[PDB]
Amino acid sequence: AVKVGINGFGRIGRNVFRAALKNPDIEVVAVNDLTDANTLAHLLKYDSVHGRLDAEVSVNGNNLVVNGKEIIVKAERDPENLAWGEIGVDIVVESTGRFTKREDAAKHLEAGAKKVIISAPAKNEDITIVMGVNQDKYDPKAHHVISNASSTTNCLAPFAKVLHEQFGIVRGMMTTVHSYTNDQRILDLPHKDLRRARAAAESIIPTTTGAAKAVALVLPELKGKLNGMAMRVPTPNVSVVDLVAELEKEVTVEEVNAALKAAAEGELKGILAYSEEPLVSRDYNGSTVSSTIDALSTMVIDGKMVKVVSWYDNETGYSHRVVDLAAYIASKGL
Amino acid sequence: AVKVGINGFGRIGRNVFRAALKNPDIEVVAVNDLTDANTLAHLLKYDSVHGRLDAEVSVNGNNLVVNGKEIIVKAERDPENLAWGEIGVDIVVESTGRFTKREDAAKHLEAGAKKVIISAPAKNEDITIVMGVNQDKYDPKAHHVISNASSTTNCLAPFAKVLHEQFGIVRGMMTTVHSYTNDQRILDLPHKDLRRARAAAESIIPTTTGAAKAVALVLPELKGKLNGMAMRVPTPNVSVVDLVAELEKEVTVEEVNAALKAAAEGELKGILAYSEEPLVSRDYNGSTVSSTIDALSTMVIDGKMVKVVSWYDNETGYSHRVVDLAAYIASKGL
Amino acid sequence: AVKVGINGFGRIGRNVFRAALKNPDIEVVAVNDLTDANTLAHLLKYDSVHGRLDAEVSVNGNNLVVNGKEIIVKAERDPENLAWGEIGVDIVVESTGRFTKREDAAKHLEAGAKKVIISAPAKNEDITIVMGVNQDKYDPKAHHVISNASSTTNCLAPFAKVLHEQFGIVRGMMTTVHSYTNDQRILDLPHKDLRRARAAAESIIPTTTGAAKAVALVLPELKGKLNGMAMRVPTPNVSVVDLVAELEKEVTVEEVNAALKAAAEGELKGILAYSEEPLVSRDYNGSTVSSTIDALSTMVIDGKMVKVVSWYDNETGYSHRVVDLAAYIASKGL
Amino acid sequence: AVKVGINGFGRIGRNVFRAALKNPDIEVVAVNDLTDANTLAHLLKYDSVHGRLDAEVSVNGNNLVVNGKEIIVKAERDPENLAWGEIGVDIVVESTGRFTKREDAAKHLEAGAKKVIISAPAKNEDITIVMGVNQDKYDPKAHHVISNASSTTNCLAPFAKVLHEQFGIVRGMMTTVHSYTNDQRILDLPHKDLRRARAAAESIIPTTTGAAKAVALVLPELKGKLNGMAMRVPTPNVSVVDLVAELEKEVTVEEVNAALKAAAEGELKGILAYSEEPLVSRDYNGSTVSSTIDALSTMVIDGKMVKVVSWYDNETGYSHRVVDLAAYIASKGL
Ligand SMILES: NC(=O)c1ccc[n+]([C@@H]2O[C@H](COP(=O)([O-])OP(=O)(O)OC[C@H]3O[C@@H](n4cnc5c(N)ncnc54)[C@H](O)[C@@H]3O)[C@@H](O)[C@H]2O)c1
Ligand SMILES: NC(=O)c1ccc[n+]([C@@H]2O[C@H](COP(=O)([O-])OP(=O)(O)OC[C@H]3O[C@@H](n4cnc5c(N)ncnc54)[C@H](O)[C@@H]3O)[C@@H](O)[C@H]2O)c1
Ligand SMILES: NC(=O)c1ccc[n+]([C@@H]2O[C@H](COP(=O)([O-])OP(=O)(O)OC[C@H]3O[C@@H](n4cnc5c(N)ncnc54)[C@H](O)[C@@H]3O)[C@@H](O)[C@H]2O)c1
Ligand SMILES: NC(=O)c1ccc[n+]([C@@H]2O[C@H](COP(=O)([O-])OP(=O)(O)OC[C@H]3O[C@@H](n4cnc5c(N)ncnc54)[C@H](O)[C@@H]3O)[C@@H](O)[C@H]2O)c1
Repeated sequence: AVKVGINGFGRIGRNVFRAALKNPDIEVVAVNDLTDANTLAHLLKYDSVHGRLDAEVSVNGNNLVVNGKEIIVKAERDPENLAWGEIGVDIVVESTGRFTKREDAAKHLEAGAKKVIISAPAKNEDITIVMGVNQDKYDPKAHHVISNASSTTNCLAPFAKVLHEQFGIVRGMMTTVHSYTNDQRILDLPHKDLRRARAAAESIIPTTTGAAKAVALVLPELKGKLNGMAMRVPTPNVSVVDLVAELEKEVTVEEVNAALKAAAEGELKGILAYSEEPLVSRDYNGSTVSSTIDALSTMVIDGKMVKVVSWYDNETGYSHRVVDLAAYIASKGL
Repeated sequence: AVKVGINGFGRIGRNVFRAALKNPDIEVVAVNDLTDANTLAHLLKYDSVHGRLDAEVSVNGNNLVVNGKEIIVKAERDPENLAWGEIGVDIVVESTGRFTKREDAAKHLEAGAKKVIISAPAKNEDITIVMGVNQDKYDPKAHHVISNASSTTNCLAPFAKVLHEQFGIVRGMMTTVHSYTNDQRILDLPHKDLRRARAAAESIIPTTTGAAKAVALVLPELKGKLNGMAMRVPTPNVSVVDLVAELEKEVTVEEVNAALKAAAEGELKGILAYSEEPLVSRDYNGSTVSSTIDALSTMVIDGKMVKVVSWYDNETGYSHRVVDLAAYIASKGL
Repeated sequence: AVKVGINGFGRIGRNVFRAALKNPDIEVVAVNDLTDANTLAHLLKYDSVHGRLDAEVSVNGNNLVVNGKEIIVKAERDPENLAWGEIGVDIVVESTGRFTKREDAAKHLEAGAKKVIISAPAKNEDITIVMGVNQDKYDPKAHHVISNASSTTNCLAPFAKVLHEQFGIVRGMMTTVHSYTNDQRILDLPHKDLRRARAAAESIIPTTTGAAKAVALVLPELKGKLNGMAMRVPTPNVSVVDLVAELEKEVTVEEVNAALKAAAEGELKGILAYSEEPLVSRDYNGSTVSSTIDALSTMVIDGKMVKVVSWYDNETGYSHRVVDLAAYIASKGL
Repeated sequence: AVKVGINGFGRIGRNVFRAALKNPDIEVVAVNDLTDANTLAHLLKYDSVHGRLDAEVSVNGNNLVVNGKEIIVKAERDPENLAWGEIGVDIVVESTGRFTKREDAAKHLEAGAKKVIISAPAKNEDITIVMGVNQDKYDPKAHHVISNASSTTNCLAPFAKVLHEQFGIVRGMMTTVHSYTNDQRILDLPHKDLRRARAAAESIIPTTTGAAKAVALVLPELKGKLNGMAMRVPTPNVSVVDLVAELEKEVTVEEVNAALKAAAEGELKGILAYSEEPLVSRDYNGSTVSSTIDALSTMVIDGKMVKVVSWYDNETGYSHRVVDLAAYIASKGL
């Protein structure tokens, strides 16, 4: 139905493309990057993390062809030259990681697009949305540049919503043991973050994250109640959130998990998941939900301090949420 | 001075041997394992984690020779046949990981040894000691089988002591992002812990740990105040403790770090360290201290919740503490 | 059809089971290992290398239930106590790694089995077979303890066959950059092979291999003409054979690749495959063929020396060849 | 003595600096990259591969201060704006990776430099040199832009020299199982080489290499006789050359190894080394030689075909050869 365009056909760009294939309401008709159709086609066909694409892929002229459907391939470094309007693209997924500021993301709008979804925390966005938590705050009339937050926030926000509405959160701190990403470095190179400058596959790398505070963006009641950090480790994909929080009401482990399980089977079905299996990160590769509670890890002290651990395929979960948001926005009128 | 014997010449056994080379008060005269002198000599000479041994190594007869010093090599599976007494071994470092129960560890005593140091949490030990925290509780007259706890507890205990004596700990939870060890599995094999059964270098593996509760063994005041877990990740060595705790007194980040830094330069010098550099796990390989505070990671909410992150070379730090304990015990009289 | 038993439900054991699900001529009614049905069921369902098994898996008291069918679980360290005869098991896949010698493998026969397939190079086996190369040499009346060779031999033999019949091999040498396996070590531990004693996920590890020599067991004409080595590297699965050989007939790269391709689309279809894609090891995880030619790597000098590179999923290709062999052996009468 | 400048303070840049500290004939007075003195100082002090630099490192306003000496830090993306002449820099090590073509490298000369050492295979260089093989061909009056070849060529050339002079090489093919480098990608990203575009730490990655052909630049007699490929694997450093060659003279493994050993203890000492130890890649990290023969791997068939395996720390060996070359070039007059 709605024509979509992806700017930055990378880990998120391609994952989003695959998710879109499952939703007949959104049609990805064009992608943009900094290489040729040949290369983008080869990357989409063979993925080191998610395997071989289950569809026919070819190159026709200077474009891609997926299961007979033709996808326009652009290679414009400057978003202003994307002419999205010219080909009827209404929604643009900004996943280059270079245009998180509104002044840059808005270039897609000048190019003819109607809505822009920044696939990451943003700067001066009209609004930040986490599906299953605050999509209702989206306002078609004023929100044109939207942020889908980070995968980490998308994992924490949902169960943080549950703990707070069910038991009340006084304060809490989190740590996300996160798989390395392309923002890091192969072997000790310059980086604004002296931590991320170090060989990604050789160390446990502590780094700062705003995912905790960003939760306040979608859950205002929690402003100033959370903070945390990240630890990048030697895994190519799949991460996990570890939250330690002080609760108002007195509770037991069973209660906490019971609340989380009910929410996952209820109002958060498809967003929050609940597992009582003793699994590891590899088992969650391909997971489409935003957050799966590792129930066996639930822990409580004095009935006031709790530890909740949740899994998330940082590439997949988030990309599926991007498509949900794109469909949600389209259904609101363009 | 005191003759030492090492049972289980592995990651800890060999690391302990190297540490002993630096202390003229302890002399390691015999090691036992399940292989031949040739093999143990080759392992001691070339280490994948700590590099080539800086000393001359050879094999003479059925024994090892390190810088001209001869080390007896035994290959007795059953500790009772070690005849430590016959060669004058008074202290035995039990690092096979198979004899953590007192009934097994005591076999070294029947063999003629006077004291046994179990290099891990134990079962029914006469006492568990963490150097810099409770070595004063050691009683030469009644403590013959001693536990040096785990490397994780050795990392947490010291700064937990400081936070509690300085600000008072109501309760706290910790998570140790830990390098894989030989207790794990290369590729999905049977293991009592269905988590540790999974390919160690391919996933982030959540696992349970008693390091938090074990802190109570050396710091009785903290009984029932702590609990936590571990996450084994794809790194061959070096781990980090992440503690989230509720404090009694109201404090600031600067205060917390100031207290930790003073303790590291004071009463805990050589045990607790303090760093304000943005480093990663590889930078701590070879670290001899038990715990180095990553000050930049210190974080506080409402002046009541704090996050303290500390580094520890799980093999090296602990092994150096084993030698300290052996010397400490010897100085108490055998 | 013919009932099979798996002794050693490990990487090959469980992969052999997966393949058997697709082969109507064979049925797995029992497996034996050193643990409980709950551990094996958990391992069968969650695989760090091949993902979640696409089938119903549960535990029936003391047995496994896969897609309704009930699999009997044994835990006999001694093959002589398996009593295969009491459950009608005719063919036993010996994949423990401990019974590669006929004296030991033959115990399954004493236990009621009729044929034993050793999943690896063996000692004193009645015959060594490489599917697609010499299954014709199989003698139902004389061969009871059969070896399915190694996965490396299964990868090399098929195209070595093609090269020799088509151009004649004077002599050659190979190196297989092979993924690590459970025969190695996590962190420097005793091992008969001092190279394999070293941390598997940390180095490139040269180790000897008899795969090249073994080719002669299935292709007599190549006796004494081939030799090689292995290099274990930090990947969990998938390997590649690198053969450099002197040919009798003068050839060009195009002619060598054409012969390999024709053989793959002809007589060796399903056993040998041919690829002109610039792929990497991760791309062959799950591959069921025994050998896939990496055509872009084919090289020639003076029209006499050639380099042929072929990929292989050491777990899947081999495990499927084992099932193929079991079905073949059965079609000959037991 | 002669003042040197390093353009590109990366893996080779910083390793070249470490080696220069030990060479009295050369002094590094300035380095150029794309960041601030604080970033470079932090990278120089903490290395994920080679550990903490054993020296005093600090920042003096806008420059580096190593063991007292002050190093000027530049940040000019355009080599033409380096003004080496104004600071007396005579020799410049071009190790950015972006200026391997003479048209670009020659800019340093236009900037006041007298000689330029390109740390890699080059295009239109006045001459390519492999230390210990053909430095004699150097012409101070005609050669201004010199290439120090690749680390792979530096590893292969020295023993290829020995084999040819001693037995005569008819033809051969090599494969270098090489550690990943910064030229690769963290997670499937565009790259001219579709193989190198794939996650470096997740697969075995075949890639082309001109190292074998390049040998002819330093050993004319071997022109058109050698060829090969590379296989990038999941290790951060250290590589190994695997050469299979047809010899003119009939030989035994013992004679080949004896020749290699004699050459290592003779004319090629310090360049070529010989080892009879069963080591692994981690053992050669820090090795300063260009090539170390793994004698246990030497193999021969029909007394004519031989396989020689040699190790090399692609970062350290090469970087030291660069310093050696710089000192040599200087001893010839600038
Ligand atoms: N990787 C994760 O787990 C994850 C999860 C959620 C959100 N994100 C966010 O999504 C964004 C992209 O992340 P990624 O991991 O996919 O990165 P990536 O580096 O893998 O992909 C980025 C793609 O954008 C292209 N690109 C860069 N500049 C371009 C330009 N100017 N014009 C057009 N194309 C250009 C690159 O060629 C590349 O293919 C970031 O903002 C990041 O923080 C990442
Ligand atoms: N690895 C760490 O980071 C770490 C840190 C602190 C404490 N520990 C503890 O120390 C112990 C050993 O750990 P490791 O990592 O060195 O293990 P390891 O497996 O590397 O070494 C154990 C050694 O003991 C030998 N051994 C086993 N059974 C034997 C027997 N019956 N008799 C004689 N020798 C035998 C093995 O051959 C091996 O060399 C464990 O209890 C463990 O929990 C480990
Ligand atoms: N992994 C590969 O790439 C590969 C490929 C081809 C052939 N092989 C061969 O197959 C065999 C097994 O290899 P793997 O990788 O599956 O090993 P593995 O260690 O993963 O599996 C072996 C299984 O056998 C069990 N076992 C051990 N002793 C036992 C006993 N006495 N009785 C019953 N069960 C016992 C273990 O518990 C384990 O689950 C070896 O001979 C090996 O060389 C391995
Ligand atoms: N890494 C090895 O194993 C190895 C061995 C031998 C030769 N080499 C060669 O040496 C060169 C560099 O390799 P590396 O591994 O050190 O790479 P690297 O990426 O680690 O280092 C390159 C450095 O150059 C800097 N740089 C890039 N453009 C610049 C510019 N225009 N001006 C100034 N600085 C700039 C980067 O910031 C970086 O720090 C390559 O040509 C490579 O082929 C690498």
